[PDB]
Amino acid sequence: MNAPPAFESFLLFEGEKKITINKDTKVPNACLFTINKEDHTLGNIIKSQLLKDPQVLFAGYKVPHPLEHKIIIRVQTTPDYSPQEAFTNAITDLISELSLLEERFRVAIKDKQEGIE
Amino acid sequence: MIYICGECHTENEIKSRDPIRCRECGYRIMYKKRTKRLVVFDAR
Amino acid sequence: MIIPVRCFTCGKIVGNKWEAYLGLLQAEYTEGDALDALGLKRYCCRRMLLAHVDLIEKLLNYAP
Amino acid sequence: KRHIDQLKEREYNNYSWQDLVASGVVEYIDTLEEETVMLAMTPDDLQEKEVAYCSTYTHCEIHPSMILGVCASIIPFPDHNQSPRNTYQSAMGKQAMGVYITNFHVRMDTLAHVLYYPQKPLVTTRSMEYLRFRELPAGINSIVAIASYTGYNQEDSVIMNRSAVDRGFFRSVFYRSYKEQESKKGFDQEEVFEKPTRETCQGMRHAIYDKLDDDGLIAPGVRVSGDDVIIGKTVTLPTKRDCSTFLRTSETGIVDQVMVTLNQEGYKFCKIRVRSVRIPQIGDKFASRHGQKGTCGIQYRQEDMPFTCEGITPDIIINPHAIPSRMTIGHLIECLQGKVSANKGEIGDATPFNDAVNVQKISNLLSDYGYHLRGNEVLYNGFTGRKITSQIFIGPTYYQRLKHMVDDKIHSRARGPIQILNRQPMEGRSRDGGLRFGEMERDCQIAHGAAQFLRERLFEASDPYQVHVCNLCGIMA
Amino acid sequence: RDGKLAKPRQLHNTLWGMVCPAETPEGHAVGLVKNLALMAYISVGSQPS
Amino acid sequence: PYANQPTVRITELTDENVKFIIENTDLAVANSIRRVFIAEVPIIAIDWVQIDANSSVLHDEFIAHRLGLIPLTSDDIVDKLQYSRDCTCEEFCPECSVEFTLDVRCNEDQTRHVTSRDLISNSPRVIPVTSDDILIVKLRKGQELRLRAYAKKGFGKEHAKWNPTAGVAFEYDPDNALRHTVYPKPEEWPKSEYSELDEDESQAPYDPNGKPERFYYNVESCGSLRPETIVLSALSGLKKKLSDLQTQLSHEIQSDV
Amino acid sequence: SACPLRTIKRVQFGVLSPDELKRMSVTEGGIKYPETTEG
Amino acid sequence: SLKQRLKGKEGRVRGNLMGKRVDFSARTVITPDPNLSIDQVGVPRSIAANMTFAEIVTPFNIDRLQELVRRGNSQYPGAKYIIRDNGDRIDLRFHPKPSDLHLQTGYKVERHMCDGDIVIFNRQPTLHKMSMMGHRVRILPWSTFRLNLSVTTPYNADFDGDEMNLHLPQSLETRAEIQELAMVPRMIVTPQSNRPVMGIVQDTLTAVRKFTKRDVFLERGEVMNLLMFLSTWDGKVPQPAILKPRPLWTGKQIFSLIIPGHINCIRTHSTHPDDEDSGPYKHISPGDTKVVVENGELIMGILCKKSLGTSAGSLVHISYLEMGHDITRLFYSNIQTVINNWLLIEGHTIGIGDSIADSKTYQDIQNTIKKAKQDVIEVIEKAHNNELEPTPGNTLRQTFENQVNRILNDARDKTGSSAQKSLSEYNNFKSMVVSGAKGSKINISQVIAVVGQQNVEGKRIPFGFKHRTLPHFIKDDYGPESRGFVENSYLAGLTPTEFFFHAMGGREGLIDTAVKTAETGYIQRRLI
Amino acid sequence: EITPDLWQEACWIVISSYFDEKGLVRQQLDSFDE
Ligand SMILES: [Mg+2]
Ligand SMILES: [Zn+2]
Ligand SMILES: [Zn+2]
Ligand SMILES: [Zn+2]
Ligand SMILES: [Zn+2]
Repeated sequence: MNAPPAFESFLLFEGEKKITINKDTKVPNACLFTINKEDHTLGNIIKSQLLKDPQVLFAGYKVPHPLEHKIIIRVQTTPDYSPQEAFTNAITDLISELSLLEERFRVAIKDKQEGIE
Repeated sequence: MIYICGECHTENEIKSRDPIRCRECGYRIMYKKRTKRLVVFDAR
Repeated sequence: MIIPVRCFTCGKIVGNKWEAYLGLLQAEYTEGDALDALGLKRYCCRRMLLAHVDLIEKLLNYAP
Repeated sequence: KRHIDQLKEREYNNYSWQDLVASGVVEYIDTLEEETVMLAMTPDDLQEKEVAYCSTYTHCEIHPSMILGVCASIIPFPDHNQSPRNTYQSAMGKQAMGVYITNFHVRMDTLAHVLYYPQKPLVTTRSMEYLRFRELPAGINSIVAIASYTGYNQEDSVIMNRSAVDRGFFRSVFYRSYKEQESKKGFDQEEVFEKPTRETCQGMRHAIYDKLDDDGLIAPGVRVSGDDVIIGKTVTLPTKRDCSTFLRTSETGIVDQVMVTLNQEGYKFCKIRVRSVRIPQIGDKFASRHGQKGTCGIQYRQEDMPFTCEGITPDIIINPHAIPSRMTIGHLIECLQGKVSANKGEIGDATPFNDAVNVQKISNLLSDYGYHLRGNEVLYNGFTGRKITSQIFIGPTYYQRLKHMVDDKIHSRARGPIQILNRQPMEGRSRDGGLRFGEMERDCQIAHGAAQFLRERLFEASDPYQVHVCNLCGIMA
Repeated sequence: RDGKLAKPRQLHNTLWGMVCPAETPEGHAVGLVKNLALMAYISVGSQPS
Repeated sequence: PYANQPTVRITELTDENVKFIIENTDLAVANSIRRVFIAEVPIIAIDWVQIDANSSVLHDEFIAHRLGLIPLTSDDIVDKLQYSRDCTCEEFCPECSVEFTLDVRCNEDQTRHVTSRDLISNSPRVIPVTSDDILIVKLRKGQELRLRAYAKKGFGKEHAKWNPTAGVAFEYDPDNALRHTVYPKPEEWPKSEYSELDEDESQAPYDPNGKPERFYYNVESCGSLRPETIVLSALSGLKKKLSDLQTQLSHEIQSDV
Repeated sequence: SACPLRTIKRVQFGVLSPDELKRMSVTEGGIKYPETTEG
Repeated sequence: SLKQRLKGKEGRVRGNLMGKRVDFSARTVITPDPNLSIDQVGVPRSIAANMTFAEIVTPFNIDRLQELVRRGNSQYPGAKYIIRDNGDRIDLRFHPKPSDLHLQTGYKVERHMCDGDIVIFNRQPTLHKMSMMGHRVRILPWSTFRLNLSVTTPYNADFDGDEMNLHLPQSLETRAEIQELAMVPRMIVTPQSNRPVMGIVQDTLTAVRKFTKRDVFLERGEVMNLLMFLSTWDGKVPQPAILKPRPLWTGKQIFSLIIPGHINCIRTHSTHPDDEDSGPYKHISPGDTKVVVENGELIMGILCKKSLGTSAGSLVHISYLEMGHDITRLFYSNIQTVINNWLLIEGHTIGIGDSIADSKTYQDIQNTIKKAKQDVIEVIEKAHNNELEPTPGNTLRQTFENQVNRILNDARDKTGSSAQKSLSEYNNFKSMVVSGAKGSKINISQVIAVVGQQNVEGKRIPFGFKHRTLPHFIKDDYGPESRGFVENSYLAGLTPTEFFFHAMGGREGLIDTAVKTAETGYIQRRLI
Repeated sequence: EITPDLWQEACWIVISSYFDEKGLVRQQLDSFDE
């Protein structure tokens, strides 16, 4: 056995923690989040939302190695805003978008219980 | 233990230190019978 | 040796279409029309049946 | 024509090749006699009266495609490749896994490989119906894309779909047999199959002997791992000094079947076959039908491969840089011809010197099914969903799985067993010995100037020793 | 199997149709072992009586 | 600095595919839900086989593999089943499993097909998709087969036997109004199915201040879930991933002091 | 193990006389019997 | 006999004194990995859990080592021996209770090989000192050795079933000398020809050429995504080149962040028209040539093999001469990662649309071939009436052969030029030939226009039969098609008689390589 | 009675006849019987 089992790609171990914060010391108001056991499905959904905020200067993500399961996100905001603020405000805007789209979908499938035509 | 002939497939218990021949067929190639302890697989 | 149960690329279930495929080629159908009467429209799912060699029917000739 | 319409009826007419020679229409021509002859290569084109090359033709060829051997007549469009390429594949289709004989259940061969799901080509040469390549094929038609994706397929490598491997793609099995023969080498030294017990026998290791039965052999069905004993054979001492046979390391097989019988000189002997399944991983070697070998670089899931506008992800991705230097343009036509054969329902024809199948005749056939007339397609990126600015050339091709797998070539040594006379590192039954530190390696280190590393590798790593020497004289003490 | 003389290794004009021109191994045995073509037939012998 | 108001519009609806259109959203969101139809929708499938007597032509690990790829009806009772690694029971229990059973013996001289009509379960909610028949193996006079299997719950990142969908089409911008892709000769390319161009045009005129909208989907199904509950279970599954990550985050910047 | 360790600087060859051959040998008197073991 | 016991090779003087078999070594296949630094190597977990490294116990590392010795041979990062001061080598596999084992200053634990270690890595034949360099360990899941691509040029490797060995220094002195003498970033320039040995390679070169064209504009999201992959980025986003209609960055503007320090260089691109330095536009260059790197930023020019590969005066050579050996490493790694993550947006391929020409070019090729086959006939028929005059030092035959070669060689060139001047900017052959990644300008003409003229032993196809080449011709035929001139292209296919002559040429070209290896190896061994 | 343009089908009929009778290993089987 020199091949990892398939559940290592999404299942967290005992000592690990899913998210970790570190402050970048090269520029002010920068932060660097490190989500664990994750991939492009969640990494990309966040970055596109941060750019829609008019108070965010930088936003990006990378999977440092495709054979390990970990992503990294970097954010930088204006001096009157917090990276931890901009991050959590992004998530609550995705959830407010998905739950809305689910209602509009469940209506569309029962819009033709018998059929419109 | 129990052996299976190579031609007529008639099981016959061969005792330790005994010639290797079938019965009702007179044949000299024997296959050992499959075990009875169970092993489990994955569909993966 | 035996028809796979799933197309390798799509994932569509193929393993239940081998006897119906032989039955359509039996009467008069061309391979191009028999594959359309079964609902295989991507060229990755048609390769499955078009290029299959059935070796299981020749290993049933040896007495157990 | 009278000879043809009665030759297509050999089944119930008893008219065959022999009645064709005995009627004076064909003739065997030696090599010496072949210097006094004038050949035409094709009737309808070289035997027409005109301002002509010659006018005294004495013979004519049947088909100029019969100048190729057996392993070189399975290549589609071989008259489009560079010459050294056709030599490599003919020496490479001899080591591709497939099904090698129909009664592979009876034969207890050593080292037999068998593929799960073989398939016959979608682009065939007409001289493959006579060597039975559609009844015992070796390969699978895969959907190949020629693109640079993430850098893991550079310098002769391939990226392959991981969730196609999970549906049976290129899966195979691997058998292996072992012999043991009980023997009476002396009048007292005699061997016998029996289960060695710890207190009576003496020379055993501490390994487990519970899997063995009363006979001394393992019943089929158990899961024998590395370093297990399979055959218990004890020798009587002038008490009982046992031998045995152990596996190699890293097998993880399952005992298939056990046979017991009498060999030629009448000594009882047995044969044991071990079964093991091999799933493709990222060291294995894959090769096309045109001399493009290459290992596997990485495996992506289906949610990550690039897709087309209807959800067709490729199974294999190869580097575009492999084509322009070696000029295998026969590889670029069988994936264009193959895409027409899957959409129309026929099976293509790639006989070498056909002169009835251009590229303009294949391309015009493809634009009828609603595709671009050169194979290109618009692929979407799998990570971000964006379109790719270039259009990628994609289509089905026929790949083979070579015999060199990576489970068989990895080995390591770290303070292992050593010899007895010269005390140099030894491998023996260990399977993993050391790598030789040759003469040319002794010189790169001298040029480097590394004097410590050169000493360690030759003295401290291999047979260190100490002696005592006298001072006035120079002799050992 | 190691002689450097090329004339017993190169491809000769008279191999047309009787020995395969493309199939040969690399290494030290280049052109020393060869495979015969598809319709090539070797004679068996008879008596000149 | 806030979300959008996407609008859905269904075009077709059968028992094996759905065609719909999602307007007024971003490309990253329209793709992140294309990867969830494939990977992260849970489903039932066989994952534990034990063979008692196999005298057929295929070896034991061949049949144990052709069984896992058989699709089982996972319509309603996937939400009541725990993951076998979370459940507080032993290796197996009727709260996180479903037990199957096969036992076939060939006695007549004519060959016998061992279809999927032989998989006999105990729970009448999960059966193979039969309401033709997938072939498992053929037997000769004097051969037999009998085994026992359990069927767990998982999704498509474990193994490709747990994904519920065949090909999932997806595309946007049917005419290069954005020039995301660049044709060398735009005349040789067939016109898309969703295009609105004339019969004598190739591309729409370029507009620089554009943005991708109105994505087109087409989701087929293998037979386990209905094609409209593959979508509802995906959006309800992606929402529950972000909602759980927001917990871990606020738990971190709260324990910062 | 109680005596010091040191390098080598020069190797001198030469034939050795029967004198030291007899003086430093281990089986005094000499090996006489062509048979190695007896019981 | 005794003198027979110490024979030559495989005796006791030439087989076990200087060349022997060592321990602490492994061997397996190699596969690419673009995510590794040029000084790292990837090791599977089954090899790393087998080879060890003896670590002396000091009060600085007592706790970590006793923690490691708690878990032995079962967990991976463990240990498998304890060597105390007395020389007692106890085995952790058999000890009944591990907790009683208390490490003490002076003891010596036998650790498992972990990340960060140093190894020595060589390939099958070792020719120059670059065939054995010191890498650094990084442990990955599956079971092949993984290494970067720009290092495949020194080892002369390729990933089609190759194998390489590694040896693990056991002491600490040997570890220090391998570290300060033979690590791979210390061997970039070679003393053999005072030029670098590692340059940008097969796939990154083609993309670097396209990334630095005059018209490559990037949006905001893509620029951020690319900057995410720079390991030496200070944290500032440069001002775009176009600010108004909307902000767009350029390829050269992003590449200027990869270039280290403040270096200076002037090169040319491989398509620089030689008549450009003459007229005006010497410092304007309509074709965007004459690379100029001023104060560490790309001002103008396209990058290719003449400016990034392994030649004297390249960009990597200057960066090594000025900045040092520890910054060129980052240069290589950053180039590779950034360009790959842009290439998966731009894409690259090769098809048969890139191997075909328009209707006008085919007619021109047919015409020139017809006229050449005409001229050869006039030469032949004027040599049959004894109207040729030999030149000084030339037989009548050899003068004829020399002229027939000149007519035929010019057609291969003139047809070849026709195949090129009809190519397009979107062609994918021209894209690998121009950037210098793979191919040559004659393969284009051989694929599109004419294969050319075959020849064995450096001369035209000989008369293997008596006064013939094959039994399909008439005797003493000296025409072009009857003695090896293949006038088709690889796309139009060859006729049987041309297939055979092509096979002959290939066969001789295949034998020479088989001889060369043994010859050169033996002579080098003698000289050394 | 001449074969024109039906040559491609006809030549394969004659090649098939040779392989049906001689086979691929008649090389070995005929020198042994001798
Ligand atoms: Mg190689
Ligand atoms: Zn019997
Ligand atoms: Zn499919
Ligand atoms: Zn002395
Ligand atoms: Zn349970």
